[PDB]
Amino acid sequence: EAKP
Amino acid sequence: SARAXVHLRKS
Amino acid sequence: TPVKPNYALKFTLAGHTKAVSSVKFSPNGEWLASSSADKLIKIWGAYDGKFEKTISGHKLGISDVAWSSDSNLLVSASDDKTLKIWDVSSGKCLKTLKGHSNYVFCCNFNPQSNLIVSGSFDESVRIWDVKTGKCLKTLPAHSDPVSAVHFNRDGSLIVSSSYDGLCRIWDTASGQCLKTLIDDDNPPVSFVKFSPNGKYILAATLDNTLKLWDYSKGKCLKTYTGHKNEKYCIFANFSVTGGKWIVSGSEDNLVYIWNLQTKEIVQKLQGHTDVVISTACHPTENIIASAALENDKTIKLWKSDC
Ligand SMILES: [K+]
Ligand SMILES: [K+]
Ligand SMILES: [K+]
Ligand code: NA
Ligand code: NA
Repeated sequence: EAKP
Repeated sequence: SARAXVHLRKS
Repeated sequence: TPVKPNYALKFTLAGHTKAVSSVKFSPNGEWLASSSADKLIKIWGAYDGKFEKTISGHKLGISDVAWSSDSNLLVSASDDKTLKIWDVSSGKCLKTLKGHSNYVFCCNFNPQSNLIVSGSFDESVRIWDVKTGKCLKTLPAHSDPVSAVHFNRDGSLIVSSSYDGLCRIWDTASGQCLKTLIDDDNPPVSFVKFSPNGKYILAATLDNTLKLWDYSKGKCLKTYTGHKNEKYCIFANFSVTGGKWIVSGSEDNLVYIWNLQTKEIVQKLQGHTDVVISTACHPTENIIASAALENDKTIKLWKSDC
């Protein structure tokens, strides 16, 4: 899970 | 094409 | 007043040598793409059906094809267990997406078109990076073949469906399930897609039924019947350029058009000579494309005045  | 009846999805 | 449509046959597109599996209009309105059991993608003019080119490279039949948002790329899903990303202008395969362990059945780009989602007979949904062709996530999504996958309008959600009778909604960024929609029963779910306003999901089941779901509230709002759909994974659509319709193929060789609000059948389009496996609606004009299986193998373009 990443924060664009 | 798997999409192009019932026999494959039940095999 | 909200009058019934009058779709009429304008063109018949021949050339595939086996059953057609999927047709899709390019977002810019200029092109139609078709995929087939004959291992080929063909490109046609969206308004006149003019044959444009054949795109080749898969080793087995193709079950689905989908356009990028800028209409420059296609992705295809094949029995050869791969997806391929294509440059439409050159016809060249840019990337081959390897990872599924059985037939790849369905595919789509997200709106930004940096990701592809796929569903397979291996019961998984995969999320792929377009630029690298690498698989980013494998979702253990279902317990039977995955029949459809579709991103919502900002790419933050994926909806998937399966012969296992489930429709599931996934968070793209994490790959975790947000919601399962089940009904009073679990017939196979053969098709799903988000609506053009992002608010609803249209779902087909192999009990001759289509349903419109409010996915936020998780409830069914409308049911559409009268067609034949017990065997094949048939594409359905929202038509929004004129009157607000639901459009679907049928196993009685017809295209069915329903009034979305009243659920009445307003038109049945006659002409195909085998199951209408796929329909598509043009993005700005009142134009429908339909395609049929082995005994027909053609694509038909229909136009309405409303
Ligand atoms: K192009
Ligand atoms: K699974
Ligand atoms: K017409
Ligand atoms: Na519109
Ligand atoms: Na056949």
